[PDB]
Amino acid sequence: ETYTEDFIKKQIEEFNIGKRHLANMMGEDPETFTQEDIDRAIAYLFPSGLFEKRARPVMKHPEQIF
Amino acid sequence: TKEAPETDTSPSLWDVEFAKQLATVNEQPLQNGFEELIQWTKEGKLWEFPINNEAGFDDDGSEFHEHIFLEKHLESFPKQGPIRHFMELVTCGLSKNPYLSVKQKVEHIEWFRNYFNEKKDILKESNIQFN
Amino acid sequence: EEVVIPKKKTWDKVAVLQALASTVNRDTTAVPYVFQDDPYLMPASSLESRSFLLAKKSGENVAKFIINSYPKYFQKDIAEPHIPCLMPEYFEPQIKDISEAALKERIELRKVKASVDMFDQLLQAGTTVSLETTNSLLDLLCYYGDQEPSTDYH
Amino acid sequence: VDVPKDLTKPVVTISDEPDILYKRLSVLVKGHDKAVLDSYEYFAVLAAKELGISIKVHEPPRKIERFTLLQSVHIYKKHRVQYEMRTLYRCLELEHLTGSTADVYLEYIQRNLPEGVAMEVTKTQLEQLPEHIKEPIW
Amino acid sequence: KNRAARVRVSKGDKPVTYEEAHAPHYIAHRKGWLSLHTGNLDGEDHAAERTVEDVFLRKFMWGTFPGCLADQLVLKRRGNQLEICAVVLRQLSPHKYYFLVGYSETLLSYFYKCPVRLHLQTVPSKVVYKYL
Amino acid sequence: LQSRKEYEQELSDDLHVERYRQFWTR
Amino acid sequence: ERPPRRKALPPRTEKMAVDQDWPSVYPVAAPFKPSAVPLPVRMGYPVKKGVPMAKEGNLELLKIPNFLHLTPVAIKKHCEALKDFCTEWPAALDSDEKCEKHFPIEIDSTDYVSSGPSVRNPRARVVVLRVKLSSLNLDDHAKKKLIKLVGERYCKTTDVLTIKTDRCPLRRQNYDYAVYLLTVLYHESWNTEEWEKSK
Amino acid sequence: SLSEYAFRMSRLSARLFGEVTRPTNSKSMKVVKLFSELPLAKKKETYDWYPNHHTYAELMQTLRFLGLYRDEHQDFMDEQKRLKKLRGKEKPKKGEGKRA
Amino acid sequence: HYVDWRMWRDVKRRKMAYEYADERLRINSLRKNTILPKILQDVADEEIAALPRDSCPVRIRNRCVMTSRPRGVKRRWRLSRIVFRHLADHGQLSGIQRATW
Ligand SMILES: [Mg+2]
Ligand SMILES: [Mg+2]
Ligand SMILES: [Mg+2]
Repeated sequence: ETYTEDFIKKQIEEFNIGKRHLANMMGEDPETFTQEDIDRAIAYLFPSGLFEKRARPVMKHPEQIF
Repeated sequence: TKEAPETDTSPSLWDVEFAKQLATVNEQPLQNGFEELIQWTKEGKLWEFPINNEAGFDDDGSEFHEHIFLEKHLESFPKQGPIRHFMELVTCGLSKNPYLSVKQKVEHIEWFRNYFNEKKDILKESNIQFN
Repeated sequence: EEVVIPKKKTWDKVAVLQALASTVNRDTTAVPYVFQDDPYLMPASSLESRSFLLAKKSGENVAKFIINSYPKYFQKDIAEPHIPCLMPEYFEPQIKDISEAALKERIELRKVKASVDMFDQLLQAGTTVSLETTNSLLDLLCYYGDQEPSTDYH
Repeated sequence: VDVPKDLTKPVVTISDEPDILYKRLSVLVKGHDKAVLDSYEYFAVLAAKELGISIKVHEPPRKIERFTLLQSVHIYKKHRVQYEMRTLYRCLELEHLTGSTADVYLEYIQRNLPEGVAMEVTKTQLEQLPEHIKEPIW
Repeated sequence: KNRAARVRVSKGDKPVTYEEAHAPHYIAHRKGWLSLHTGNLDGEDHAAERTVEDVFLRKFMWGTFPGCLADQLVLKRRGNQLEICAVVLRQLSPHKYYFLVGYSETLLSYFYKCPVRLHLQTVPSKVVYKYL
Repeated sequence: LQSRKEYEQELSDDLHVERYRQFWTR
Repeated sequence: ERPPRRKALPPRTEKMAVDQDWPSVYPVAAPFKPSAVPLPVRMGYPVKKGVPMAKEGNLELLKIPNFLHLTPVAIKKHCEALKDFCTEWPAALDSDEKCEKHFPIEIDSTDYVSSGPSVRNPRARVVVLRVKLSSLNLDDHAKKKLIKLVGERYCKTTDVLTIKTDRCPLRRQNYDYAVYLLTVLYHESWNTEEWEKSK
Repeated sequence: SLSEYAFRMSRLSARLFGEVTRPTNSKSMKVVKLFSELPLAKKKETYDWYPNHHTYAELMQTLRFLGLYRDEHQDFMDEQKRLKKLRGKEKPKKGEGKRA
Repeated sequence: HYVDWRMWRDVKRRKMAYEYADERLRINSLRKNTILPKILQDVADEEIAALPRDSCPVRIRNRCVMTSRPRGVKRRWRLSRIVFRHLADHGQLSGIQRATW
């Protein structure tokens, strides 16, 4: 898998769109929503007790993931 | 309107079918997840919450004294002697059994009553009188 | 000192779910809940909307046919409390005697052909027939016009 | 704009029968996953606060059961495979609940109980002395 | 060498899904359980009955959807409810899929005397986690 | 050595049926 | 084939606004549907120089008992409709001591929630009754006799008598038996027998 | 090993709680245990130890004939059985076997 | 349609023992006590021995419900050790995982 700049650009666009949706679910202001709030929302919404933290559901910026 | 309807008389098939047509106009498919569980609970498919482990289970509406106090079923048995002592253990054991209904407990009591009736001759030779 | 205990409130067994359903509204971006919520399985036309429901109802009718055709495989009840609506249905009469009491069983089963034949046999045997039983037979025959009710399969 | 005009609320009838008082409710939930219990704890705590119900939460110590099985289908006794079934706990302590209040809260949380999680509710009921024990009869 | 639920390495052309790739020592670390019920929890009964029902459902859905399933089934139990989640392919026509859903839901509900819901997640092709 | 006493052979009164039968209700 | 192969529609997440009523999307507990969740969530152990698997076709996200149906907005909205279903706790019983003074008898019963077709559970029939002897109309003679009759059912440290009844199949039947035992034990303790003079 | 007061008080407690009143040795107390619990056979574990294999096998056999279930294992044996008939290794008729 | 004849025989043993369980318990109660006369006990001994052999609960053998394996059976799941591992190692048994500590 080779990730071109066009593909990464679309991923960041979806991340920004999804982040506002995530703040809507938690009832928090999207403008003040931070990265730490994303993990707290993800852990509650998708509770995973897998021992390895990398196997748990994750929602980060595409730059940090890819 | 009419003071006393003929509720005792069973309605005819025409009346029953007419009521079905009334439910047809009000019949619509499910709209969300809540409506599915509401329909299932009404139909009895889904459990009724909060959870009751005895839901739908009532052993003939028996009271606690029926299960525990079983001396009323030992009237035919001799009032004294080994038979009364033996049956006292059985009734004490049956009073501690939560897996047997009152009807089932009586069957065990009645079994020994019939068993000793068939074995009266043996009991008589052992200085024991039954009935 | 005396303490006041509030009065107990009673509600129907489905009251809580009806209360919860009030909180949420309909979803504008979704197809009706009866259909699958999958992009490949979501209907894409009003024609598909009718056909998919008919296809789904066809599967239930086929499943209901097998249960009634082979009740022996579905007679083990392990549900507590018992579920009357999840049990095989029996449509054949269970009393073979030629009598008024047995005739009423076929009347309840809406077997117009069986009822009319047995009624004639009962009349030929000379046994009297109750007026209510005769009236009950007329209602079944008049409503269906001496025609068998539609069944799954014969 | 396609919002309902009038909503028919579910019928609730205030009966003349006095209600039942529950002193405490020890809602213990058991599961194989700690994250699920943590998420369920957040749902239960938040539901209790919005209903005006006092709740205290503590985590009972976990229980792990281990058993040993043979590895090879035939012989080879020295080689085994060991499995475990971890049971993780979470206790919810509700206090000063009436019969109706506890009935609604339990139904709301039991229907939303996640799969793979079991619940054990210990209900303490407050009752007065029986009329026969008011005064001796002898 | 351990041989249990371990897909041996091929020449690099064998597609394996996420579940098939991980060895049994990952069922608590990198993959979850394909079935979820309170049978195996401490102080819980009816563990044996749930196991037999799960085995039948996997074999039933395998034959009810021949060549349609793209991954292992997911079984969920919440009280009396029983939910079956499957990932199927987009080859069979939606008319055939809808017929089976209605048939399978009704047949299994009457067989186990409990309400059953079947959820399908179609994919364009079988998802490949890695090539062994 | 066999120990038999007068009070050890006294049957216990069935107070449930006679003395406290009225307590089965309310 | 007159038409081409059937084309799957784009997922409906693209039609969801940022200010949509999310609880309507997940009214009840439902499995994770990638076409219904507008979140770019990834789950799975990534391969070397790889990324976690996408939400589409992800079985791991399907095995998570997700709480998408219990978002904090929905929870606060759900409890608003349930306020009419509850009753106000009496303000007179401010503390536990006030509860003991007016309600000296406590009854313990257990309910079990398990997943399956059968709801029966033998452990639910157990009824436990606890009452302090200080709250009973007991004199010196009856109190001393009551302790001997119950044996270890009475805890001297807490002055609490515990009666456990599980003989009857039903919980309600066991509750009556526990109340019956307390009634009989109290009255029998008061009764003074002639043989008690040999103490 | 008890006084008169203790013995009668203990006997009184047994009557109140429904335990055994008359003096009973250890051997005869088994009768109480026999009827206090279900027999080993009567337990749901014993008589329902196996699933109804008649129900499971015949249902799938019937569903296979109805065409709603595809038994891949059964299709394997049918094909293997068919190839043996071509090869001549067909099942001999009962009674009219190779040995008489 | 059971796994083999040995499993089928066990089902017959379990079915017969369930039918005779109530009758066998009542007769066996007369024997396990010292209250009844020895004459009555001896009659009860012959009566219980006249019951069918397969009705005895001691002849019931716990076998795997999948492969009818006599030994190596976990009673909680009623599966043999080999069958249990096959389901457990694939993640098809809820809450069961490899144990490392
Ligand atoms: Mg090794
Ligand atoms: Mg064979
Ligand atoms: Mg043995």
